[PDB]
Amino acid sequence: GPETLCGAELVDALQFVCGDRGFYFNKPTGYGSSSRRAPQTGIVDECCFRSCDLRRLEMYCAPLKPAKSA
Repeated sequence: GPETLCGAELVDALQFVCGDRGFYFNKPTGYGSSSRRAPQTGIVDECCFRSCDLRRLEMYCAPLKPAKSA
């Protein structure tokens, strides 16, 4: 929700969600082929205003064997 996870904080969030286990960023991107048009919400914005976290983000951290609609 409305709390700015920016720079270090967004890395920290993404790292605990996937990072240390796995990763593939959605910068403001969509996986495989979709452009900087915030398709999969858009990491930068979803983090640095919307709190990218454990139940808000994993869908664009690494959706692997752990894959979730949050």
